[PDB]
Amino acid sequence: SKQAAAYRELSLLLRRPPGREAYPGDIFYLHSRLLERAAKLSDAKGGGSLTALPFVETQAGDISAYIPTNVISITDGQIFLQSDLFFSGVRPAINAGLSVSRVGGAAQIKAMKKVAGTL
Amino acid sequence: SDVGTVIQVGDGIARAHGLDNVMSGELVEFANGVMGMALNLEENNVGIVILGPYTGIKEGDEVRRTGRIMEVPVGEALIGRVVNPLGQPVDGLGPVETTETRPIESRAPGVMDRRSVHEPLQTGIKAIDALVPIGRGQRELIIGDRQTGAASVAIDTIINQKDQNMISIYVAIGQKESTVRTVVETLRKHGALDYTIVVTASASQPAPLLFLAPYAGVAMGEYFMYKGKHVLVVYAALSKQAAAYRELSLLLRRPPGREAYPGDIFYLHSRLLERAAKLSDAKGGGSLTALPFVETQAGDISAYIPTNVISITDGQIFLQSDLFFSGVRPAINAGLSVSRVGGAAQIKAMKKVAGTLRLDLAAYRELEAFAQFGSDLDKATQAKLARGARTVEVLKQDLHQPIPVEKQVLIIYALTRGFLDDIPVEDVRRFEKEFYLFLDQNGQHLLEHIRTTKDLPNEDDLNKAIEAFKKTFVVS
Amino acid sequence: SKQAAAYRELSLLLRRPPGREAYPGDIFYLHSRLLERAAKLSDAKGGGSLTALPFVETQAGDISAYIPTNVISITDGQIFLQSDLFFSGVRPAINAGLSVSRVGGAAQIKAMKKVAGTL
Amino acid sequence: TRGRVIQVMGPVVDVKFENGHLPAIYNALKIQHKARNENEVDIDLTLEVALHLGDDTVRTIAMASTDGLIRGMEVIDTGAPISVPVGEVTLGRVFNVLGEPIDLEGDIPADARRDPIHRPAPKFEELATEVEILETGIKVVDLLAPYIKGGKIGLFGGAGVGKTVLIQELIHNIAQEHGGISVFAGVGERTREGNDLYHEMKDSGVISKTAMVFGQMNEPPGARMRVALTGLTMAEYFRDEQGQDVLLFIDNIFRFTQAGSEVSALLGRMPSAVGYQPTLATEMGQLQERITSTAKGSITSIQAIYVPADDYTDPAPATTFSHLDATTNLERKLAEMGIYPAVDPLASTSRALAPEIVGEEHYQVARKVQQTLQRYKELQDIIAILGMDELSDEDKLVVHRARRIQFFLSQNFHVAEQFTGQPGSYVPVKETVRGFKEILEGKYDHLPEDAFRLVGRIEEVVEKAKAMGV
Amino acid sequence: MTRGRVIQVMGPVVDVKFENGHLPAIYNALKIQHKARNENEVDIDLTLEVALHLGDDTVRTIAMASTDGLIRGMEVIDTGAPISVPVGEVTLGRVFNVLGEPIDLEGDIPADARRDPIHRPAPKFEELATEVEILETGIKVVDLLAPYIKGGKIGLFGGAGVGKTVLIQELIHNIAQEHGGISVFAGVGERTREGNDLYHEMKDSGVISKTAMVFGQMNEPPGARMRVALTGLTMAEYFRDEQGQDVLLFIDNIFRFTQAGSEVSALLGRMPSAVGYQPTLATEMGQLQERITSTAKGSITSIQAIYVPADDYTDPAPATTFSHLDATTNLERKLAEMGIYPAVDPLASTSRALAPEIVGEEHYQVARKVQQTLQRYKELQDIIAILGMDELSDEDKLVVHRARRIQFFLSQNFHVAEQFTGQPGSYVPVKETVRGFKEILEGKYDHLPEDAFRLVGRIEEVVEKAKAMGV
Amino acid sequence: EYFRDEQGQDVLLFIDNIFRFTQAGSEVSALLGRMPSAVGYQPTLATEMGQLQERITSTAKGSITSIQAIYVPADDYTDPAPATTFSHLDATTNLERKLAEMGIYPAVDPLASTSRAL
Amino acid sequence: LLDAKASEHAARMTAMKNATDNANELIRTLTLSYNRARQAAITQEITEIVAGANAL
Ligand SMILES: Nc1ncnc2c1ncn2[C@@H]1O[C@H](COP(=O)(O)OP(=O)(O)OP(=O)(O)O)[C@@H](O)[C@H]1O
Ligand SMILES: Nc1ncnc2c1ncn2[C@@H]1O[C@H](COP(=O)(O)OP(=O)(O)O)[C@@H](O)[C@H]1O
Ligand SMILES: [Mg+2]
Ligand SMILES: [Mg+2]
Repeated sequence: SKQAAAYRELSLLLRRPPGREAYPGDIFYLHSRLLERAAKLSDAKGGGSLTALPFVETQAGDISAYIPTNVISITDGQIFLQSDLFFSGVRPAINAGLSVSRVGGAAQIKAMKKVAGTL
Repeated sequence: SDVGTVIQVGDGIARAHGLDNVMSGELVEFANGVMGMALNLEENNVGIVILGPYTGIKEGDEVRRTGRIMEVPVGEALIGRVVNPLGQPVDGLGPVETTETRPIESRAPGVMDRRSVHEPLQTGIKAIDALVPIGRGQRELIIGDRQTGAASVAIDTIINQKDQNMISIYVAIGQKESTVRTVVETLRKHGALDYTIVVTASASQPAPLLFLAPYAGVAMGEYFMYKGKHVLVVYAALSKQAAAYRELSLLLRRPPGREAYPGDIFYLHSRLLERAAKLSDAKGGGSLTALPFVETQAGDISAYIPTNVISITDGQIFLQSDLFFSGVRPAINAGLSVSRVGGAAQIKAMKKVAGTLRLDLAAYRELEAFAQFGSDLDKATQAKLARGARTVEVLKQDLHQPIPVEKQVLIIYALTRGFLDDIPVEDVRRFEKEFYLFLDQNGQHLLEHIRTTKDLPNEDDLNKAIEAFKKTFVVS
Repeated sequence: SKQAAAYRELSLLLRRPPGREAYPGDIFYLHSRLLERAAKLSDAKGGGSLTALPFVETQAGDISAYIPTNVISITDGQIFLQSDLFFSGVRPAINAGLSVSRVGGAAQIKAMKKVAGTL
Repeated sequence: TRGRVIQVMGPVVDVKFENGHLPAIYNALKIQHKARNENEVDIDLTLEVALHLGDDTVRTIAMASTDGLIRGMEVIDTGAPISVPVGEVTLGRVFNVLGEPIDLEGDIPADARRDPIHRPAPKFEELATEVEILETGIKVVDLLAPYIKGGKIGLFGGAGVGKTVLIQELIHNIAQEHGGISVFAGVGERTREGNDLYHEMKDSGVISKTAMVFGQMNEPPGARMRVALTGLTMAEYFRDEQGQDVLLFIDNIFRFTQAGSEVSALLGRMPSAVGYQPTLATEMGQLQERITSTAKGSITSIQAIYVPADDYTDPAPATTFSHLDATTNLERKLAEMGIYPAVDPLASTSRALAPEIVGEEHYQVARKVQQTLQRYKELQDIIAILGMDELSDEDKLVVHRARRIQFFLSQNFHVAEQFTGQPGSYVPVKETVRGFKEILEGKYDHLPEDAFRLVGRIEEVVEKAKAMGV
Repeated sequence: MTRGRVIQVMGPVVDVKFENGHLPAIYNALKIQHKARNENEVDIDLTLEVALHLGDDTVRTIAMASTDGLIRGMEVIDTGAPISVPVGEVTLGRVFNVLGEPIDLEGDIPADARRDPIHRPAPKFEELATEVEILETGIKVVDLLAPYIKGGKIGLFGGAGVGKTVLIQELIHNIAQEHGGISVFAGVGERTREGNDLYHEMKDSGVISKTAMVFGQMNEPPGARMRVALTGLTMAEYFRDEQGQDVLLFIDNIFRFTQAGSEVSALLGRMPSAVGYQPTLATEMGQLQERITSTAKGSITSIQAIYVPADDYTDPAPATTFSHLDATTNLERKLAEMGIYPAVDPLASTSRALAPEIVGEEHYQVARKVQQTLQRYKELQDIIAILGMDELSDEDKLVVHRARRIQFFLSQNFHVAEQFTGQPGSYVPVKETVRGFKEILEGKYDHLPEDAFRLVGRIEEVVEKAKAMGV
Repeated sequence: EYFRDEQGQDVLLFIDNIFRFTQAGSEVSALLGRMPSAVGYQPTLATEMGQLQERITSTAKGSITSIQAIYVPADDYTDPAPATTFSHLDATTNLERKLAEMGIYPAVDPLASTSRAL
Repeated sequence: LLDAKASEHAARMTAMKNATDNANELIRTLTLSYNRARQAAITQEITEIVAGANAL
């Protein structure tokens, strides 16, 4: 989110026409370029890996803002942390309802899979 | 000189160097055989709008003068065709065979060239003909909500003109071409195609043609209106023409305004719609009535272009999706819809029967809202509530089922003279169906009297017929 | 606000950059220059004074326009009159809760300062 | 001398003058051109000078369409602004922005007195400053928005709320009585409405004392900019030379500013707030300040003002407010409830109600009506959930009268028969003030609320309840 | 000579100057093939598409790949024709990119195979076919309220993370095995992971064998995302107009196409329109969507997922696409969070297309009764929020009682959602869908707990699920 | 900074209305003709705030700690000026007129500060 | 009857507590949406103004 603000500042100084929330039209591409470069390589390409954990700061828990929706539409899931939960004493405050891992379930170990369902 | 050379081409626009004697608003033709129109006469170049495919036009090509202000063919041969905004057929039946043209830009009739709207245009829809009547020479906006019947209203109106000596021009602006073909096959079946002439500007066409289409339709219509005929023009997605004009202006580098629309955006539709009129007797008495159509997203009336069009026309018909899903079909909102000629566009019988209906129904909606909270009610207010519920029921109708004005007046007479007060509300639709059958069988003198004199039949005979039917009727 | 409109018209006709509502960048400084000339002089300077009362007409209660916000930030207080109070029979119709004076107390005689607090 | 056309961009035209004799600003220019061949058209066009550029060049605003103009056409400087005839010769006729009669009754003679459209406004010493009430015969106004003789009246409202019907009712009720001249100016509104009004005036006979000027929606922005000034000049002549009392009706003076904003970008200005021209207040004050009464005569001006989206903070209405002595603000909620004329009873400041004149009898009734209607607004959100049970004892006494006061403020108009199925009514202020005092005293709490709708005198409410079967 | 040189480079946009009288047409492809003749340069293999004639022998063009390493003065070659791609039976089982080059690693396509230009006009008014027949999908809410038209256009609108891709994959699973004709998938602006994952699901399916593919994803520059859709459309058009086949066409996001257009309109020197989009937004949407139609020779059924930038449906791209679609389904984050999948908002549904013929007697009465009940519940929800159900009228309490049941029974268990949840999916016929909603509307199941209705198929599964729950 | 770097001591800096600082920056940006950012603020809002705030720190030879009074433009805490400022706070202190009336001075109720610092 | 009157006043007390809490939550979320709309409107207007000036 701070990178996006910096890029927007750069674009307004080059006088490019702003759009929604004064961000340039290229803001989606800014993050798509970056986040498309993490991958799981096939055995022909060596089998290496690169996994990314980008952070985005919302304003009042609003998930429907422009930048948060862009990044949600780029990544494979999100972990949503709630400020009230953090203040009540639950500091690892993961809102279980809104947070999801779209590809991670197949990568749990079987021992964890066998007990996570009831939890 | 009377030639020029293209210096820039792109996005359906071109600049030319030369053309010294070109007029503002003239026709020009490229070497390709494609046409254009001179909009801007800069000091040393000319801004041209391309009326066809521009991928064949290159910088350095020559451009020729034609000496003709922007024009369009007009004549009895356009009837039964499907035609492009330039008068070129697209239906595939051969050349149209016209013999004269009209300017697409022309002056609207003056204050003294007109007459007051005084004669009705029947849509066959009870709610419209009774609450928001439309007269010959009037302009009415139909603004709907995609899933509500707004689109079908005008096609039903055009088909209902089959015996009234109208000529029709359907103008499809920015529409999908398979929908224009679906409209043409619907009209064909109706032989309504045989009057309907049809102008098409599908969405794959360049912006200039979508900007020209309504002007071509109105210019083809006024040919008949100034000869003394009566014309009905329907404009489809008139906001797509506004989008096309915004595209053209931004590409010619005219600075934008509110949103990104030019400052001329009101004047565009003002020119377009002020040409509809009822001519005076000294002018031949012809007429031309316009029915623009707008589709709304989520029922938003506060859209810029729709508000401009509302401000230009003689009234609007509003159809809401909440009304549509609650069971009111057509979903016409009575408080929001008005006609600015109303009354003068109704036959005498309709004026006598339904002169207060719209105000009554709006007051009833207000009372119905207030009574839900209100923990008590008395006799007069309950009577008003019952009459309002019966009115709402009487105004319901099915799609594609037109009703003659003489039958409409008799049913509304029954409603407003208290003859339905004892019928249960859930029985009024079937009462009306059987009442129409009984009229067919037994009240031909009444129907003929209304039809030939435009006035109510004898009151006592009418009451007798109604009471005989009531005797024959069976309640659920 | 009408003086501000006149200046905005002049600065647009001279082609200067536009600001929040097409106002120029020095519209705040215009009214600061104006309103800071109202002062209470010290005795070595003569003891004279000059107090200013800018007046503004609202269109429903909205004070969120740019110029009203500027003047609100520059002044020492504001007196609020509301049509809801005016029609309910309370005239002069001042909204004592929303109104404020920051000199208050120091600008009252002893007799008033004695009895106004309980009121 | 002679100039030439250089650029054509819709309504704006650039003309170059050769020998250093540039036309002054606001001068009229003529382009008269007979076709040289079959590849041209004949032109007879008028332009108004707006700006001076460098290199001996001028920007002008066309008063008609610009189709057909060619670069190089000759332009004649007439030496003065647009000038229009004044005097008796204007009475009973219909004109356009240029002073040309558009009725079919002939043409004005060439030698007749002809006055210019642009003029400075009257000075501080010569202004009239006294308030006499004007009776309209309309209950809500005469109670809650009294008009001033010789003042300025504004009728605000968004689209389709009843401004034109109300203007026509005001003409119907006041013009025949008036012992002076009437002037009407149609500015950017419907030619159908203009034709209707002209024929109604003709049938009545009032047209023999009336001058009408029309520039309607179908005109280019220059005409819509200058038609109001044409009408104003015709009215100023009668105020000044004849010392007459004048009624000036202007339909939608908003179109004047809208046309200015249409041309502004082509003239080359930077946009102001909400896309208007930077000179909106200046241009509006130029016109508004000339419409005023002096020691030599009076102009009673009634203007209809369009509010673009019922948004009263829009700059055009917001600037118009500072020029009006009284206002009426029309409400869409009432229009949708079927309460016509639909005047919002608060917003009017009742300003003429300015306590003295009304002050003893009428002011107490007017303020008690407004207090009752203010309380009912606050109640309406409470009313729904909690309120209809809890309010039912204390506050239902307020609601029961507020419903009836609000239905009785509506009326049936003479010119609204095609909408109401009824003939109209004319209510004198005494009867209005009497009736509202009765309703507030509770003399009519028993009659059904629907009887109060669309009537005149309170006796008519009693009769309607009788007919309903009370 | 028919060669030019680079004059300017500004991101995706390049300016090329040619000799007099040899300017290329407006959609011509251009080639830059540069060998790094010195260690302070790099070699280049880039293709451009012409966009504007700038004046003074100069052309402005859009690059199909990254322009990094271009130098003012490189030599540019005109191919004389628009971008042309292989067509025919040779494309079946293959994966391609925007230029028509295979990317599946099964070898090249012969140099002499037929290839068709990417740009062409739409079919004529006299060639179009206008007949409506329903396309059964097995999804209750669709087949009841939003039924798809064989040969028409379908639009799946939704915000971020709401279910567009899962819904499209359930449609691919329910339709594409049975379809018998040819099929084309076009991935525009979506995840490259999802293109890999889809290729292997298809491969195993031997549905790869007919159906396979073109891709240009979120990693690509704007030029490729502006044209992959046209490439896929060209390959579909060949099968429609040369073999008479009925063709399925899937587009995983068509909003990214207009987004790519607006990312270059600025650098092309065009004034911004509302919300910053290009001024030609509607024209470019229309020229593309008009070529996806059914003629007499064959038919194209197109299913298009449409992103709404924020959860905002008035955004210009979705709002302009609304005019081209024969059915629409709008997905809502509110339902997706209440736990209702597919999460379709039932009202919008192009409930126009549904109504008249097919449904019009039997199914129309059930579909309208469902929409009327959900409309009245939606009216009450405002007061239900403050005071609950304790202040409703006893007949307005029944509306809530049955609307909850109807709203839960509209949700379903998908085959493709098994990999999230061990529950296997269900296919439900239209007759059973109409049957079940009719009984619920009559009150046959008013006693069951509302939880029995969630994520089931036929109405019998509700009974069995409540019995399992212990009622 | 002179006293932090030369005398090697802990200093206190008070800034009455950081909002007025950001507002002046916006006015200057309009004067210089830059394109406005969201809600009308200058495109360099975050950079300017960061350049000011990043010079207040503790070094090996002293520190600066700053008490800053912050005006929320419309009682909207998501507005860009309050958001960019709150991005740098380590602590907070709120004063209550209720306690000032109860006679409890200092009149403090400073809750957010508990979570980070303490 | 004494039992019934006690129960009625407790029931009304709990209902009006819950109603007040729900209304307060609604107020909070409505203020959030209002502020979002206000910010978006300001941005749209300023962008239109500057774009017109730039095109000029
Ligand atoms: N019908 C369903 N049943 C179960 N889970 C579902 C269903 N639909 C969606 N989900 C879940 O919610 C998420 C929706 O993701 P999906 O890819 O369908 O969304 P999308 O709209 O295509 O998003 P994006 O724009 O980010 O590509 C997935 O993580 C999936 O686990
Ligand atoms: N006094 C009235 N009585 C009945 N109907 C009215 C009245 N005033 C307005 N209306 C209705 O409102 C419509 C629009 O009024 P109009 O005069 O066009 O207002 P505006 O000029 O503000 O658009 C009229 O056509 C009429 O149907
Ligand atoms: Mg009007
Ligand atoms: Mg997706």
